[PDB]
Amino acid sequence: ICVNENGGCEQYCSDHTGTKRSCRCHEGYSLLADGVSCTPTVEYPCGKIPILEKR
Amino acid sequence: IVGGKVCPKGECPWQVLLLVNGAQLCGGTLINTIWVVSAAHCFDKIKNWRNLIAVLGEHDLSEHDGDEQSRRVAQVIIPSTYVPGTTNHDIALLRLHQPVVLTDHVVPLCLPERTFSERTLAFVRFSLVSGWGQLLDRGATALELMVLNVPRLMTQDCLQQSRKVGDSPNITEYMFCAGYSDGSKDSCKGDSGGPHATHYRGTWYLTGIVSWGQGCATVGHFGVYTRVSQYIEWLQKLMRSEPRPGVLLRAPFP
Ligand SMILES: COc1ccc(-c2ccc(C(=O)N[C@H](CO)C(C)(C)C)cc2C(=O)O)c(C(=O)Nc2cccc(C(N)=O)c2)n1
Ligand SMILES: [Ca+2]
Repeated sequence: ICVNENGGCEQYCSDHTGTKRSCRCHEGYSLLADGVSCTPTVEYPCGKIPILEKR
Repeated sequence: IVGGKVCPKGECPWQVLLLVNGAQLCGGTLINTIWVVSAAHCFDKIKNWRNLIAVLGEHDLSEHDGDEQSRRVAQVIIPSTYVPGTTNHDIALLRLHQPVVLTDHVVPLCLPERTFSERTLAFVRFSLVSGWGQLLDRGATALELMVLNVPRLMTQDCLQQSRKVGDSPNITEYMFCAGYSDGSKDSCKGDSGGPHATHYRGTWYLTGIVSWGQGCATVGHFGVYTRVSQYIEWLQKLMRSEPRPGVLLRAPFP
């Protein structure tokens, strides 16, 4: 599943036995209840630009 | 950087400036509060290991605006496979003496997982390259941080599109080509070690390190970047390890 369009994950994808897929996030982010999206848990998460985020 | 634009202040917040005895050496990329990724070749000619400084939140080299944060480089870690004076395995991992403070102007770039980088990031066409390097081949360096958008090529396509020169280095699996063959846009001397950053679903990731080229923006040639995905596991293992005495450390690769 992870091989095709990142398995629908916003960030990291882990393939499991059968038709199972688990999306994961970098540190400073948590996975939303949709099981695909990553939301920041810190003020300065990696790879986001504060002056662009704030406007 | 040749043929780019000024990176608006704070829009390249993971960009690092490396200094030796206060003089411009290379670029780097902040990947968390203590660790910087740069190019191994930047350290080939260092004797004064104690005078190596990393500057975060830098923009304009002519003025101090208070967003700059300077840190001594405690350690420079190079793969055992890197050979000084050559181009292969061109990566260095740098431990800062004290963490930088994250602010609107100092933010790390995400170091991605290997599979995500190889399966997804490697197919994102355009990425940003940045630095205070020469604005032209045999020209002056920039006072303001510069940024350039570059397309990535498959290595077969890079070799097919490139002019033969003789005694030129090979493009290995530890590198990739990016840029333009029309002599207009490229990374240049002094940009070495800086980020090749790739956007994916609202977040930026580290995919390449400015490494080398056959002159800046030379017709028939592309920029060569260290393929960071080959080093994810190597970097992660080192970041989970305790510091060792001595500034330079050679670590086994793989
Ligand atoms: C691989 O080993 C090495 C070893 C040394 C160099 C290299 C040689 C000389 C200079 C240089 O002139 N440095 C200056 C201070 O001495 C300054 C920083 C430009 C002010 C800078 C580099 C550099 O690292 O950027 C280079 C290099 O020039 N790399 C590079 C980076 C980006 C584009 C190009 C290009 N297309 O020509 C070349 N590569
Ligand atoms: Ca400044």
